[PDB]
Parts: sequence; structure tokens; C-alpha cells
Amino acid sequence: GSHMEDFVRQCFNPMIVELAEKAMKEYGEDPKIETNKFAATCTHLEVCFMYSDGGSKHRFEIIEGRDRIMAWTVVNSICNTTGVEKPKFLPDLYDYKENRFIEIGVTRREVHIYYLEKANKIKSEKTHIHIFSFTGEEMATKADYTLDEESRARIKTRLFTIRQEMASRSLWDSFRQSE
Ligand SMILES: C[C@H](C[C@@H](C[C@H](C[C@@H](C[C@@H](CCN1CCCC1=O)N1CCCC1=O)N1CCCC1=O)N1CCCC1=O)N1CCCC1=O)N1CCCC1=O
Ligand SMILES: COc1cc(CCNC(=O)c2nc(-c3ccccc3C(F)(F)F)[nH]c(=O)c2O)ccc1O
Ligand SMILES: [Mn+2]
Ligand SMILES: [Mn+2]
Repeated sequence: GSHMEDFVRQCFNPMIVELAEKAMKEYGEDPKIETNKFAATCTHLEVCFMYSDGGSKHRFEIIEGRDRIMAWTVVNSICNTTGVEKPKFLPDLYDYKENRFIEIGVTRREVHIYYLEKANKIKSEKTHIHIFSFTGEEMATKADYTLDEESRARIKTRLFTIRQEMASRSLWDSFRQSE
């Protein structure tokens, strides 16, 4: 029974916690041992959900949070509908407004290193990339941050609140030196 797991359950939405647990167990990792990964997956899930909530009521198709098979099914449908290229790796969202898959990233480094890694992994940069950080920084492909600055500011504020709570529980240091 870690302090990090209890904090993750006390701070995040129950559906988010349940989805993070299912996702981690799908790839063979236990939320009760890899607690920093647990908090990281919960944070990524919440950030993608807030992102999809931004903009119109039906602009984004959510890809993260589904089962791997069903998410791949939804991306297959999206591509075979809109003609976009089938991404080599599973993204997080799809923008119907801009007709492009979005890979959302939350990092405890600089936006530069995580963005370079994600882009190196993306190869053919058809999928848009958008990186948020726990210090309020963000970086999107071609400086196209997709949403207006109010929702992105709401996401940054949520990230910093999570960070402050972790630090007040003295769990921020181990959470930072783990990515
Ligand atoms: C109270 C309010 C609730 C949020 C819920 C929503 C998350 C997400 C819900 C599930 C649906 C589950 N399944 C099972 C299979 C079919 C299926 O659909 N998943 C996960 C995969 C994609 C998806 O749809 N949904 C549902 C509606 C759209 C959406 O994104 N969201 C979005 C903001 C953060 C959050 O949690 N809702 C409901 C609508 C408005 C809203 O905000 N909360 C919780 C805390 C913050 C907040 O506002
Ligand atoms: C084994 O690896 C995992 C893979 C998945 C399925 C697909 N992967 C993602 O969809 C995804 N995974 C991460 C990530 C990876 C490692 C640690 C922390 C994170 C983060 F959530 F905190 F950011 N980051 C993203 O941006 C992102 O899109 C699911 C769970 C896995 O542990
Ligand atoms: Mn993802
Ligand atoms: Mn992502």
C-alpha cells in the first residue's frame, strides 16, 4: 500500500483510475507497484479527456481509454473514412475539424526532449503532436495548438495543481525522477 496509490485514488476521477488500471494491466504492469506510472497514466488520461472536451461537443474522436483492439478499430474506421494514413502507433485523439490524429503528451522534462522523442517515433509526421508540461509549458507541431488558449490554460492549471498536491505529500521528487 503506497502513499502514491492512495493519492492517485484520492485525487483522480474514479473512471480515470479504473481506465488507467485496465490499461496498465493490459500491458502487464501493476498499478500497485508502478505507482509513478499509475499517476502518469491517470494524468495523461485526464489531459486527453479535457482536450477532447475543448472546442465543439463533437470535434474530437477519443482514441485513448479504449481497449487496444477497439481503439485500433476506431482508427481504422477514421482512416478508411477520411483517407488519412493509418498511423504506425496508436494516437490519443482525432480532430475532425483539422482531419488529423493527435498524440497528446504530458512530460516532466522539457517539451523539447519529449517532443523530439515522440517525433522520432512518429516518422512520417502526419499525426499532430501536442506536449504539455507540469510547469505550464506546451509545444505543438507547427505551433498549431489546435484549441484556444483558455482550455489549454485550464489543462496547465490542472497539471500544476496535481504537481503541488504531489509535492505537499512529498511524492513529487520521486515522481519527477522516474520519467
Ligand atoms: C462528470 C464529468 C464526466 C465527463 C466524462 C468524460 C470522459 C468520457 C467518458 C468515457 C465514456 C465511457 N464509455 C465506455 C465505452 C463507450 C463510452 O463512451 N469515455 C472514455 C473513452 C472515451 C469516452 O467517451 N467521455 C464521455 C462523454 C465524452 C467523453 O469524453 N470526461 C470529459 C472531461 C473529463 C472527463 O472525465 N463528461 C461527460 C460529458 C461531459 C463531461 O465532461 N466529468 C468528470 C470530471 C471532469 C468532468 O467534467
Ligand atoms: C507500455 O506502455 C504503455 C502503453 C500504453 C498504450 C499506448 N500508449 C499511449 O497511448 C501513451 N502512453 C504514455 C506513457 C508511457 C509510459 C509512461 C507514462 C506515459 C504517460 F501516459 F504518462 F504519458 N504517454 C502518451 O502520451 C501516450 O499516448 C498504455 C500504458 C502503457 O504503460
Ligand atoms: Mn495514447
Ligand atoms: Mn499520448
